[PDB]
Amino acid sequence: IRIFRSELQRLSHENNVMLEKIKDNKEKIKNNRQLPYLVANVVEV
Amino acid sequence: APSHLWDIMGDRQRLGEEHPLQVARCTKIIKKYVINLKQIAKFVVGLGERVSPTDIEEGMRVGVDRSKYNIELPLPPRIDPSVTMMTVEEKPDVTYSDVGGCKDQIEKLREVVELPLLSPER
Repeated sequence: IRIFRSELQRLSHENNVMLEKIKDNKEKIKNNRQLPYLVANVVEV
Repeated sequence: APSHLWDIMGDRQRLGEEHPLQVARCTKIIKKYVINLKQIAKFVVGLGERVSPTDIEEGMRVGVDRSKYNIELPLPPRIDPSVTMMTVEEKPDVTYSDVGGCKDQIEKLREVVELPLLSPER
């Protein structure tokens, strides 16, 4: 009982560590997304 | 004659890159500004450093930078008109008293044209 609740709660903290990694990737996407982008025409998807 | 009265400022407003903006017209305003270049190219930019959010309007020429597109200074709309720019004159020749005689043609025109312009409160 006590051991079971000490795993997923600790794994959620490690999921927050991976959450700090995706936020770092989102900040790079925020760098990869900048206002002055041109506009083209998509002929085929 | 004023040769040296200008180039003194040539080390700031000239050597640096500010003025060389690509003239283009803005289409849609999202408050993202969709602006179409004179080369037929579309893009999206934001505001500038000194640009006010109320200055940019729909259907108005907005100069953007050539390298990294951004709004810097607004431009007066309708740059295409050319011949009509020469239709404006100043200080004509014929005066008000050059018309021979005083008849009904003079009194009727001054009341419907000259009167509301000179005395709008009458």
